[PDB]
Amino acid sequence: PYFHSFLYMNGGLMNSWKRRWCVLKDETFLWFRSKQEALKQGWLHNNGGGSSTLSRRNWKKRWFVLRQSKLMYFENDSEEKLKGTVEVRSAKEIIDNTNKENGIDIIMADRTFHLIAESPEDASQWFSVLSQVHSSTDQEIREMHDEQANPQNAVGTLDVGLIDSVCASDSPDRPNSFVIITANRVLHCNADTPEEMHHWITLLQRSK
Repeated sequence: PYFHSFLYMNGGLMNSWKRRWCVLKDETFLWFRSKQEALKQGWLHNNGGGSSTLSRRNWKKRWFVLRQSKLMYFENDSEEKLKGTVEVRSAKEIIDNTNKENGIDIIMADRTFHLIAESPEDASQWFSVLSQVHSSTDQEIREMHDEQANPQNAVGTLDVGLIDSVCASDSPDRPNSFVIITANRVLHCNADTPEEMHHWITLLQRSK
């Protein structure tokens, strides 16, 4: 990426500030609820625990993070509440079902974990990384690259080309706060340090 860091953003319709992990790359500014540091991360509908009794209607959407041989998932993309953990290399096999349901199966001991995505490409990516870690030594795993930040996981995105103005918000309570202004949108940001801010000001003024 060009640059990345955490940033505190907005006050939408209730003056609510949230810590967001932000990244600029290929002229797109994007912000997440947490740092994207994993081989793959994303939302997937799944039968919790690998229950064969659960009905597909009751399959909850969770936030999956695959880090080494451990495919874990959370309640939110904030990764605040760990909901479960599957050790991929202990699976019997992984099955590519992207053509029937945009899904992947992880066949475990007595049960199978169904992972359903919303697109064939997303299902293909998951199957690919899962299939690879499953048949890979510790060394060959520690050698694997973290996926690049996915635009589909971002809370919101912004083409720098649409930026009309990037200015420092001279606010008393937020000395490192700055405003990003577009034709149909305005968003406030805050940095931990003044240099982090000035750096963002510099980087974001490059297009339009």
